[PDB]
Amino acid sequence: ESWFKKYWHLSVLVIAALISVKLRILNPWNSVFTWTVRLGGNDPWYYYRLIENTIHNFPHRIWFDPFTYYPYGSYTHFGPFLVYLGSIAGIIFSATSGESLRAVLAFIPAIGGVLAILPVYLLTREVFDKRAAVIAAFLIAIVPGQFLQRSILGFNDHHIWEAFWQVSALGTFLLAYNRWKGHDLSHNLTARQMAYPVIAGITIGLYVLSWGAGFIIAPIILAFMFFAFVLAGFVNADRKNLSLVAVVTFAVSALIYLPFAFNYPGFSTIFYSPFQLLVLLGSAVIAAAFYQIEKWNDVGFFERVGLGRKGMPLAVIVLTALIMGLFFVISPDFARNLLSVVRVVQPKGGALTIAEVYPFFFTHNGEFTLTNAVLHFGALFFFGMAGILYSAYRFLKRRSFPEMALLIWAIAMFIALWGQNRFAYYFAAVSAVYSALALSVVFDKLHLYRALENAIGARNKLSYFRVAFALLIALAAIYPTYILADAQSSYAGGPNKQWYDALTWMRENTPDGEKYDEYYLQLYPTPQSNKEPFSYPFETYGVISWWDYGHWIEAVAHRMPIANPFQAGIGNKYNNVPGASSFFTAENESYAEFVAEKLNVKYVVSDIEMETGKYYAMAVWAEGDLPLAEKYYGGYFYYSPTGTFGYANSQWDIPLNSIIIPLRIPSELYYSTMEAKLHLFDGSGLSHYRMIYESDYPAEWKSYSSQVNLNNESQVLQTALYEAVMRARYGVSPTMGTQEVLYKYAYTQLYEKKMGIPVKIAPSGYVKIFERVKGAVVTGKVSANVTEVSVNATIKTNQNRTFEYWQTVEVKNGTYTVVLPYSHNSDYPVKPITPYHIKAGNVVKEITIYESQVQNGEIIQLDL
Ligand SMILES: [Mn+2]
Repeated sequence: ESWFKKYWHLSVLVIAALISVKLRILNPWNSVFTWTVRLGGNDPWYYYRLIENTIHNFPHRIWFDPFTYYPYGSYTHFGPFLVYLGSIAGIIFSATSGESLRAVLAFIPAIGGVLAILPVYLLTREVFDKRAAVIAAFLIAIVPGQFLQRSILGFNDHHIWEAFWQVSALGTFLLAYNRWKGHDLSHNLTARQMAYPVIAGITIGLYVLSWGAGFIIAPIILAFMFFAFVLAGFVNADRKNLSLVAVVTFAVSALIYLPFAFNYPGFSTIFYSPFQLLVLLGSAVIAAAFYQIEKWNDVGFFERVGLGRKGMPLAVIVLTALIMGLFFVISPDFARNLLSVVRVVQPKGGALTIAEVYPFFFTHNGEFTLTNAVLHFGALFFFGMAGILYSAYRFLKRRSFPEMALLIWAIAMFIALWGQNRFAYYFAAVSAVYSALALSVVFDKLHLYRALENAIGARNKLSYFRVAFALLIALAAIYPTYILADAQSSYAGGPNKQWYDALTWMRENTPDGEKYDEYYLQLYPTPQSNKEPFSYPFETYGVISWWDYGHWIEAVAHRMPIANPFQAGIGNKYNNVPGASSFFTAENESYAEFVAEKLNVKYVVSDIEMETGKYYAMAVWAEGDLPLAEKYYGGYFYYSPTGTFGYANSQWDIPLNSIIIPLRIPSELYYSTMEAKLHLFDGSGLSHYRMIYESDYPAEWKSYSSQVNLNNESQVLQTALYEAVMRARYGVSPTMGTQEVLYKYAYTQLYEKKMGIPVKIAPSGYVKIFERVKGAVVTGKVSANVTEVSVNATIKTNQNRTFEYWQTVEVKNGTYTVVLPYSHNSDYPVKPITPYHIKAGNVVKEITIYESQVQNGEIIQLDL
């Protein structure tokens, strides 16, 4: 004494900050800074593109990226706030690219998470008191879920800054109301008390300057005033000052958003358009409108004209029935855009999956559960909700304004939370703030503060018995939350070493390698439209793969992806739009080529996820609906009571007591699709596609081969099945590596004909890359008569792995005509180690083609 006081309420913050640093920075550290600076997720990799570019052309940033969504290019909705900030931090730290720049950016979100303590404290202090604000500031440092996972080290996305500035906005706003509250003109603003509404304005503008839909904060604040007016006889507030701090706030923000408000041709809620500029500027006038109504109410306007107690309420109703009712006149657009947020146009979709849009509190299909709330908010959700239900009584009793506004804010975020899993990170602060209020009561009425006060060092009349329970309760709110958090912050996302190495390879092993690096940094102009292919300054080629890996390919390999994580370039079959879905799920080879030529596809990257688990999604996207995607899959594997290899065509034929395998064995159509031909058969039975790179074996299988030979099918089928069942005793599906072996195994024992493009039974590479090629046409007269010409060759990968390439042609008019993709003297690490041993009848030759024919499609003649 007196220390700790008033450093006690300051120490805990520092304690909380250090806990955040422990979670955000220390825990994932070894997973972020590994073989390279490993930015997690997909989104944060795009900023590594946007920052690196904006660094080169400071202080100007791009607003259209023709590098992705090949060959159309997609607009960038990623806000200028992080882009500039990430670039500002980039140049200051004297690092402008590569692993030197990623290392700097990795800290940006973590800092945001630790710094997120302040605005929560400020917000909580303004609607409640300083003792509850402390707890909220502490709980915010340990709240898990998306709010933690997207504030971790290396995950440089714009999500953490949404919540930060949002909470900053509400807090600073309510701060502005509180400092003005009561003080009439002209005490306010007068320089000193102008900072509060101005700062609030800066906060809001900053929010929208980081997230396009940030304008949604505007009606929320309008919603505050709305209920503040219509309940004038039920709730007390300085509506004069409320309106005055509102009109200033929106104006400043609009003034701040203005220089960034014309980066999109037309109105939009996502891209930086003058739409958002309208919402702020509008609400400012709407705010200023509330002023005159109140000042009119002062001199009893609604009392003179005979309206009574319900004068101003019904007045505002109409005045809000109008304005935001005449907005439907000119020009919507606008009205149709504001409605677009409200009118939640679900069900998806779909084509959705998706992963996010699935509602919180509703499993996946489709019961009710709180498991999502637990895994994302720990104990803070249940203390949070309970904290709200209490706050919804303090307002029914004391009827305070800022407590109501916090409730409204809490209501909205829950509504948004209820709709889709995507928006968990907006409810973290809600759960943190309201749990504090819950605990703050528990602490006060179960004494605790006495001791504390009378611990050091007074004398109060307390019960030590209550104090213990108050501590036991705090434990129940802090332990499982932190435990969850400590476990979720221990792993960092991002591409695996199979993907990074393979992409760094493509970076420095593909044509025009110097052109891209030069185009990767050029400040692109902003096209009025982008439905047309982009006019490229050189001979650009496109890389195709599932849209998940669009950002990785662009940021790491420095090439042009057909599809990006913006859900663009996916395409479909139900309308034949050339995309990734219509490509990998293509039935024949011609359809694949149809799409490929439509998009100037040159390289194709496939992985084991696309071969297995993610394939279903590609089918749904392509087909357009889940019932249509069912035909790609068939029956299940099973092992009877006797323990025997089993496959049942129907879900009926499954023996009783038989233990199944949680894995849907694909149908015949699947093996007759591009994704399987490419990955499962390693580019066999194909005319225009040759393999050029292979990642290492999928994780565990490399660890498997520490005591198992890979070519020995009997020694690989053993452990494959062995794992497949030992895991199947539990509810878990086998490893993706093992998922591949079974797909091979099923194919051979089932859908493979007498010899329909056969294959081996062995694990492959996690990531594979193929080059689209014309192919050396090989024609000539047969040995009349004969029916088929079967060409085969042994092919070695860059992992010492060796499969077999095949192709068989229909002989018509005595002249066969085969197209061969692989070449011999290529500088690609995947070269065939044997010549094409062709055969037509009992007569057989042996050709040896080179790239000058293969890539140029030179016709070579061969008779027999
Ligand atoms: Mn994101």
